[PDB]
Amino acid sequence: EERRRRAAAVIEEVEQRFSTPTALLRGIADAMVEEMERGLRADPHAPLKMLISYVDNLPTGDEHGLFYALDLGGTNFRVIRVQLGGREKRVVSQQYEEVAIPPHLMVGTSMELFDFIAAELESFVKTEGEDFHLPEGRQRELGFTFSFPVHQTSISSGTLIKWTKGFSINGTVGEDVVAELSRAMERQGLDMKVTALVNDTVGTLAGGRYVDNDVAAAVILGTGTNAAYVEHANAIPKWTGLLPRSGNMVINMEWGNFKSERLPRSDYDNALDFESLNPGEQIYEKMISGMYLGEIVRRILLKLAHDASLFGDVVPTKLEQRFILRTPDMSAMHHDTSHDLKHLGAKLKDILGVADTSLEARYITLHVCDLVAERGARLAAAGIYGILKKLGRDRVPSDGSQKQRTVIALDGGLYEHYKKFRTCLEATLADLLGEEAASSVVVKLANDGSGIGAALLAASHSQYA
Ligand SMILES: Nc1ncnc2c1ncn2[C@@H]1O[C@H](COP(=O)(O)OP(=O)(O)O)[C@@H](O)[C@H]1O
Ligand SMILES: OC[C@H]1O[C@@H](O)[C@H](O)[C@@H](O)[C@@H]1O
Ligand SMILES: [Mg+2]
Repeated sequence: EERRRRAAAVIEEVEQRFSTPTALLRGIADAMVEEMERGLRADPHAPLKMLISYVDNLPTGDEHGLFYALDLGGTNFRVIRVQLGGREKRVVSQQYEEVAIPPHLMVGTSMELFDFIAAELESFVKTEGEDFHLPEGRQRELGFTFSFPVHQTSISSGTLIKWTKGFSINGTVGEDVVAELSRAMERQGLDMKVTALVNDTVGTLAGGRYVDNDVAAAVILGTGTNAAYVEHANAIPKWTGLLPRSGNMVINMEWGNFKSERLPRSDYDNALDFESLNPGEQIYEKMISGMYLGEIVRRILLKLAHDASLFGDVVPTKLEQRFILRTPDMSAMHHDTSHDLKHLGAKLKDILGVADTSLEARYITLHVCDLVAERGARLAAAGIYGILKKLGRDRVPSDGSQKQRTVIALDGGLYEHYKKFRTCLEATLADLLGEEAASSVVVKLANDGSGIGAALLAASHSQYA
């Protein structure tokens, strides 16, 4: 039919707006670095907040003792505990428990959120076993990972700037996040002190360097996206105090808020942001992150189902529901290799509520997944490239000389579990770097590395007891 040429025009504008030629990706990485300079000088209306984390020393390995850690969590939260042995023994024992965050606790009362996470910590310590030991009359200490933007005022205190990725809890914005948790921990009859609070990009970087000395940055790709690196304290113009002893400082970029006119956006991105929980915010993240990838696919499939009767001569009701197509669903369809795409189609049945799909519709669906995941994974690589160019690792030494070994720790379910996304991320990064430079960059997987990373930073910041 013509219905066919109508569908072709839609897919063409998608592959036209989503187009990310390497040349454009270079300009975006350039813009990323200009925005990093902007945030470190505290330019007003800076997208990149570039927040001082007060982490001036990443873990050395001489960490010793018993420390707990709390990690929250865009979709989950975990309570961790480890007995750190020292330079030689290291981590002796380690236990953990992950709990899924109930959907209401993301949009309710902050007392409800922190009461829930503190009551799960309560029963977790109460099960403290035998290979963990706290010296007599000492107080247990907590490393707290907070995956949302926070304005830091010390290693263990900070103001919530805004909420992201699904959360919308009134009353916390502007309040100390550790004081809020501490209270809830008291309301639970629990004796614990939080000695280090850190983003989750900062936490992974800490836990990342504990097992690999060359880790220079950490990138998160889960329900949200963000990145942290180590910077030179002289390269931050808004620093006011007296420089750290190590001359280094970990910066939480909060790069999900990056916006640029070089970003390849479309009407599907405009509508998504318009109907979002935080409209206008987190523009970059809403093209990369797991919370938004499937939703972009659903909105493209919706244009096609309507302007092209792709799934029938009546748009399916389920397709009009926002966030009905989740990114792991998108992921499953994308990796279908069967000749007739029976597993993509079996997924479409559940999500659309249609009864069958044509083989052409399946192929169009598979192409939409490809275009959306590609744009996200390429732009994410362009961001990592920008970090490497901030640290001056986008190039090899001309001495000619030795080669640096630069490791970037990666964490999050999108990167860990979306295969194509992962290989497209790494291919583009190697493409963005030279063949020469790419042989010096390592993308390590440090799943949930903020859990222990926060406990390690709690160790170096003990009381001691
Ligand atoms: N199989 C998958 N394919 C694609 N994305 C996935 C998959 N599994 C999980 N994800 C993404 O990872 C996110 C979970 O990652 P995670 O790091 O564990 O938590 P957080 O929600 O804190 O970011 C999910 O929101 C989802 O968007
Ligand atoms: O989850 C990784 C990142 O996702 C972003 O949406 C949040 O603003 C960050 O606080 C977080 O570190
Ligand atoms: Mg996980």
